[PDB]
Amino acid sequence: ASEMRNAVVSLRNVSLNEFNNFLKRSGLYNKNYPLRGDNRKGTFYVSGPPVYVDMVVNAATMMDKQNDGIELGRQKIGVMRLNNTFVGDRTYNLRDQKMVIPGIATAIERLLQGEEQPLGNIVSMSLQEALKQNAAAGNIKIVAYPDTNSLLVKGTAEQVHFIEMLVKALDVAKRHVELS
Amino acid sequence: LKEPVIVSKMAARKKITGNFEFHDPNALLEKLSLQLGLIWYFDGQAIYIYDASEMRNAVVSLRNVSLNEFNNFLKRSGLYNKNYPLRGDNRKGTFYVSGPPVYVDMVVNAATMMDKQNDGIELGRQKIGVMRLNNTFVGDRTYNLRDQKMVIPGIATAIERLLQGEEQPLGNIVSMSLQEALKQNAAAGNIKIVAYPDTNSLLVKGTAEQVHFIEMLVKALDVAKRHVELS
Amino acid sequence: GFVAKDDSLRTFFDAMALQLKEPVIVSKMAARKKITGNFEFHDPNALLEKLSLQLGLIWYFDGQAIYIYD
Repeated sequence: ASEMRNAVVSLRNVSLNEFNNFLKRSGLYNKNYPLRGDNRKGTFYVSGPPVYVDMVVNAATMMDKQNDGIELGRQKIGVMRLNNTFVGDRTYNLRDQKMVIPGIATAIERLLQGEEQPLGNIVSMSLQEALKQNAAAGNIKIVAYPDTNSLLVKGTAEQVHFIEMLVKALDVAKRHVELS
Repeated sequence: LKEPVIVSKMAARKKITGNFEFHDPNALLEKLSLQLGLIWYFDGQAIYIYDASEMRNAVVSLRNVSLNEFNNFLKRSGLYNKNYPLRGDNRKGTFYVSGPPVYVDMVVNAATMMDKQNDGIELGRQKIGVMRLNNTFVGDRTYNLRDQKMVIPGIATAIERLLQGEEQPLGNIVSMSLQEALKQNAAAGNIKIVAYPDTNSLLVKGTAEQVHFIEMLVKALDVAKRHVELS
Repeated sequence: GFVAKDDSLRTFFDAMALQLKEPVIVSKMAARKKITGNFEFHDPNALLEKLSLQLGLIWYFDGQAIYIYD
């Protein structure tokens, strides 16, 4: 009993509750000696016999090197049909000035240029979530597509939801003005 | 007790005389800090009883976690010794450690592992704002008045070159304390505005107060123009 | 209260830890000398302001412990 060791081991790609259910399936979990967790911290704390102490230290190192090769991001493709305007840049050859009008897919294309950052809230599993709400805004890529008057967007599974909140609040139905 | 008890070399040295019933091993040790002069720590599955003269200290910096953010972490963990609280400082990103050398050295490794997690997590949440203008057009207009080719810059070209470069935040228009101070430390150069003509509207982006804040500017910059007629 | 009569400071400053919930830790030079006098344990913080006028020691209370040095 006097030979009990301690250990402080960081855990990169596994959550604290993700790690605890791993030992239940393994059969190596000593229910008499639980591991001591911390909800907003990616570590755990070890107490017990020096075989079981040194075994779980090598466990967290081998679990984290596995999930470094596994990539978490699942890009999905969304298709929005516009309703109140065309797509693509239009030019008006009005013979006094060559004016250009950029479309949807050119405006917010150069808006999100570069900018390693995530994007927020439009105004007119905690590490498992925080690492997919840490996706780059520059990884959005939008291509116009005329013969269905539709857009092609791509992103991680909330920001393809999230720019479609923008484009729904940006194509209002235009109004007619007549002249005399 | 079902949980075993582990003592040190100095803790197993002395003796004792008195009535000490084993009906509550946790409440007995609070009296044994008043009788034997020892310190103790119950992590949840064992008791670590060490010498009182072996108490260590520690000064550990804490980068991406606040002082009240760190304190509620130990409440959820079950490792928090309410008998030995940690000593905080409201405008300082550290904390101070006192107790047994297991519990002292455990929380030193705790703050190092919590700060390396939140370095990968990025705090900034850019949002996109859409302002419809009311009293002027958008985009640069040119007047081909055949005596001089004059140019008139729009909204989105004027304050575009105004905020060029300039790693700095922006202030107050004149006509959780570290959690806030690191998002009021966003660069003014990261604003990017693109004009958008066929709704006569702007597209702006920024962190969640400066997209509020340049819209205070553009609301005070497009006044309705007045008519002058000539004879 | 309690009256000290030529006892060592090792047991005397441990007697403060016998009364106060916060333990008392002294150094090697602080546990060397002795004391004689009436020093009641009713206020361990106010007793040490008198013990800088009797024993010639310094002390610091961080909030959870007392560090009494030379």
